[PDB]
Amino acid sequence: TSILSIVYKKDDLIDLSRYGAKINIGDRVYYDSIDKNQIKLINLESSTIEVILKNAIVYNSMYENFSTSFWIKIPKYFSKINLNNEYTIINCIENNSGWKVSLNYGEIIWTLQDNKQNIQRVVFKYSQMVNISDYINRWIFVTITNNRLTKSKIYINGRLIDQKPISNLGNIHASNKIMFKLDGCRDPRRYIMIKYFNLFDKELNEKEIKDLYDSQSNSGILKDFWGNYLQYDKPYYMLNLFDPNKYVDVNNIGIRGYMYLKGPRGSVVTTNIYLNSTLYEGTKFIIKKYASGNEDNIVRNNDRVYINVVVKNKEYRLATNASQAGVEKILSALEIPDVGNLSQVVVMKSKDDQGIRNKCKMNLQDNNGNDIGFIGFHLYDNIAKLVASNWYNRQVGKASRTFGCSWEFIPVDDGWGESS
Amino acid sequence: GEAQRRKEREELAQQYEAILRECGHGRFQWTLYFVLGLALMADGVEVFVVGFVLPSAEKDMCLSDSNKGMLGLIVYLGMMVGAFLWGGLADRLGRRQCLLISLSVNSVFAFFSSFVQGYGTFLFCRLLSGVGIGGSIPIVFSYFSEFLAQEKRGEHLSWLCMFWMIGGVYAAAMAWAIIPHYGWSFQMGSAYQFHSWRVFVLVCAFPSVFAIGALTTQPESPRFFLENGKHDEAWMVLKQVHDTNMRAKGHPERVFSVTHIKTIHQEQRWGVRALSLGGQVWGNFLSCFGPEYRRITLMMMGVWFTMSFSYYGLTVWFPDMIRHLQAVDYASRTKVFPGERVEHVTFNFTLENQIHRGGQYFNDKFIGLRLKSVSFEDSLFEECYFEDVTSSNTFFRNCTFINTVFYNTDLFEYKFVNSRLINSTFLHNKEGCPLDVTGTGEGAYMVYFVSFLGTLAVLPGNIVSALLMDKIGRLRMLAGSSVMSCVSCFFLSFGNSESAMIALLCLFGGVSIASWNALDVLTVELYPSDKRTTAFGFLNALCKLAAVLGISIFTSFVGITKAAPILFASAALALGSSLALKLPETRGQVLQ
Ligand SMILES: *[C@@H]1O[C@H](CO[C@@H]2O[C@@H](C)[C@@H](O)[C@@H](O)[C@@H]2O)[C@@H](O[C@@H]2O[C@H](CO)[C@@H](O)[C@H](O)[C@H]2NC(C)=O)[C@H](O)[C@H]1NC(C)=O
Ligand SMILES: CCC[C@@H]1CC(=O)N([C@@H](CC)C(N)=O)C1
Ligand SMILES: *[C@@H]1O[C@H](CO)[C@@H](O)[C@H](O)[C@H]1NC(C)=O
Ligand SMILES: *[C@@H]1O[C@H](CO)[C@@H](O)[C@H](O)[C@H]1NC(C)=O
Repeated sequence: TSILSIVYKKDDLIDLSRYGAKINIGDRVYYDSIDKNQIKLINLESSTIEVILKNAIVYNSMYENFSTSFWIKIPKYFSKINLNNEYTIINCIENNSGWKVSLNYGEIIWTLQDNKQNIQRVVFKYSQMVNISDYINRWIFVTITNNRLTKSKIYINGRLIDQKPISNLGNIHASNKIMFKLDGCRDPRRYIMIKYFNLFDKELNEKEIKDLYDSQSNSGILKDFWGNYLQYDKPYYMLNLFDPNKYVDVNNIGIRGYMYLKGPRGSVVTTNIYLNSTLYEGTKFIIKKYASGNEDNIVRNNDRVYINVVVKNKEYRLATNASQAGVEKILSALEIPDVGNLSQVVVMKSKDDQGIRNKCKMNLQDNNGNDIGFIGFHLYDNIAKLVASNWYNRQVGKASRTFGCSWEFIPVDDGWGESS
Repeated sequence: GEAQRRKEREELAQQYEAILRECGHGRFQWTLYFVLGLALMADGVEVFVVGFVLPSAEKDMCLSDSNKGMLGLIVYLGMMVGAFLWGGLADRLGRRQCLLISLSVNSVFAFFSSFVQGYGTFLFCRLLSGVGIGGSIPIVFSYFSEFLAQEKRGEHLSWLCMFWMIGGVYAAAMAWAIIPHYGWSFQMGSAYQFHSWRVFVLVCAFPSVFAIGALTTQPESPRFFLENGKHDEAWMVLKQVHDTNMRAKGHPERVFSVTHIKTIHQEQRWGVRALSLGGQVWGNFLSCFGPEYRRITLMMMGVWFTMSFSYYGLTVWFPDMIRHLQAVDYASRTKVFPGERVEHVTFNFTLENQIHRGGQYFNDKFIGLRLKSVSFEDSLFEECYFEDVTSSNTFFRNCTFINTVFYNTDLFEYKFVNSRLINSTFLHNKEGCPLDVTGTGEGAYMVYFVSFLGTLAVLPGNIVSALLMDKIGRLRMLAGSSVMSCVSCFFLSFGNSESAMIALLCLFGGVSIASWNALDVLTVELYPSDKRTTAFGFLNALCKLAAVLGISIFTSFVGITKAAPILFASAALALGSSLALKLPETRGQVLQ
């Protein structure tokens, strides 16, 4: 049911469908080292991708429904040059007729145009003044459906965002060749990332969009704050979804010391461009492989690892005493060689028992394989202290709403551009 | 029917006057004078607490505008409610009973407000304390009047106003000796802080407790007993007065010759009692507006309103004008540095009252600096670094910041007015109020002194009234002091410095006191004993409302011109004196 599907291969991009679309790539197109299937496009003439379909699959009808889907990562817009700067990223218009998708300051726009020069635009808007954003510099699953009889709809991460009637539009012609390049961007340091571009000749409904989202989400692998793979030997800042205005901090080193949630977070401001909350605050968490037999650095589900903590550019270990008062027992950062027999092993969890993808969670267990419990935070005398407790597991068993057992790992990224 | 009641009331008043003349003046009268003087000193202290603690509470509670003014006016609103309430209740429950109730309410809520942390709770506590202390003046004056013979009534009643001035002096001294110790940081509870102004509030709530303690040992006034149909206890109280007086004199052998005193003939349950009390109080209030008392009540209303309006407006306007003059001098001493180009260098200083214009600082790290009323205008900051910066009344206007970091600074978003920040980071912002709160330092000291001076200004005139109340008359003293108050209001224009304002405030305070003493005695003597406290409380409620209006207007008139307050005060005082000159004369009459 897919006509075009660009997928990475041995130093090339190959169409998975049985159509043999000819793909040519410019000399300045990049690939991520870990996730080479992600394609990076910069604001250069050479950083271009052309794909050519066949004459038997060119959209030239009036009653033909069709859908597109992809994953896009767009960095933060930093200065005033970027507003009112609509630039096309994917294009299929020839002789002023076709479909295109473009980006503006906090906007993703899908445009249809027929032989009668009638414009239909479906736009998704995300703000930049939010404290913590779900779309700024993070991977977004965009799916656009077109039923010529009823409507054109857009979907962000599988949920409907906007829809517009297109029954007035006439005959829509499509180019023999599809574009992948930044056109019309005045910013000379602006780039995007796209991956997993699929095309279908029918309008998808909610069920197909959703199960496509789960299929392409790679639920078996942990993800950081930016949506990339989680890796060992890389310092991550810690964010709590339940309490996003405080960062993990430590006061003392050893068993007598505890790690708690200290706030409030700072801010990064550019005077009506962005008012974001500082993400590089707190103590960095490093993940060290213990029992993972995989050769790559990618952190997968059910991996049993160790958690180093960086304090004053010195690496300590997460550990706690398995035998103390109460179930919610405090966590501590202690010296590497002096750990002895305190519990260190932590199991990383990404998807639930049923296989539904959720955020990153850590389940502390002892050396005997007994679950100490999920890691979260609890309030002791007006201090949010980090503790490992079985309460979250009990709530999960009862299908209740857990509070604070979900974490986010934020590595330093160029798309955020924050000063550390 | 009316004639018989009038004859009975007149004969009762005459017999009561004869009994009081027989008993004489002595130790009982002086003891009660001191007790009610403490009760009045509580009221005199109560009016200064919020004004003295506002500079510290504004920082300790993050008080903004439209909240300090309400805090100032809440005491007068509470007094306005309490005066009416307790004046209405005193004619049906008793002078001493209602005095104890109201004073206890004042002490309870003043003690509670000393530990309250929030603002709305502080407003509620202060309002209830003002309600408790509102009825001190009417009840005290009507209670002391009913133990005095006609020979010396104005003098002995005007001696009772020394304690208001004593209370003002006590409040000023306590504020001077307690508030300046800002180092006191007693900690009870992590989230709560105990500063010195709370200690000041406690010491200011002390005189109401002392007044209650002194009042426990005094008997009810016999006149209230006689009006309400109770003759045994009235006779017992009169006998106690006689025995105390004659034992003090030195003749503890004579016998109370009075045997019988003529008495006014008397003609769900909680709700019924409350409804009955409300109905009787409303009846007393309406009868106060009766055919016999309809001219008198209106003239008294006019005099009270006009004099309260003028006095309170002036007494609030004087400190505001002094503050405005000091601020004008401070702004006149401001230094200006137009333009400076600064290269890589660490910055250390503490700047006061400066304006730097057109600056250009490149890679400058400002470490550990205190800024007081320092303004940067038209400046450009590039790759700068602000650390341990603390600032008050400091603003960055028309400024551009590029790649700058604000680490451990209290430079909040309200200090950057019409400023552009590019790629700037705020880290570890210091705890502080969301908006400006201003700062008061050593300049509070003189303020206390000023208040003290004003209170001392009352000392001479009072004495003169106390030595001349029964020689000239209440009407003549009232008019001849209101005229001098108007003259001083006109003379107001001849002063533009702090010393001139202090002298003018002292002169006005020393001139208006005789008029206030005469007004108090006249409103005591002009009403019958079954409506005295109701009428006095209503007039005191009117006085507090006029005080609120005058305070609001005269605060709105600071820094604009000196003609509007002068015109308002002079007109109001002239109208009050004109209305007062038409009142009836009460000198040389039985308390009827
Ligand atoms: C605002 O900053 C961004 C990000 O730069 C980071 O943050 C700065 C505050 C400063 O600490 C830099 O050293 C940081 O690297 C700028 O965008 C990047 O600028 C660098 C230039 O050093 C360039 O190499 C990158 O490619 C830029 N990235 C993107 C996505 O454009 C941005 O230019 C700054 N704004 C201005 C007006 O200078
Ligand atoms: C300076 C005299 C004015 C003050 C204002 C005020 O309210 N005063 C009381 C004195 C107990 C009064 N009701 O006369 C005196
Ligand atoms: C000036 O700098 C020194 C050292 O940098 C520091 O000790 C001192 O406190 C600074 N001055 C002030 C007023 O803080
Ligand atoms: C100061 O403000 C004026 C307008 O009010 C503006 O023209 C000027 O450029 C500003 N100064 C700087 C340094 O930008």
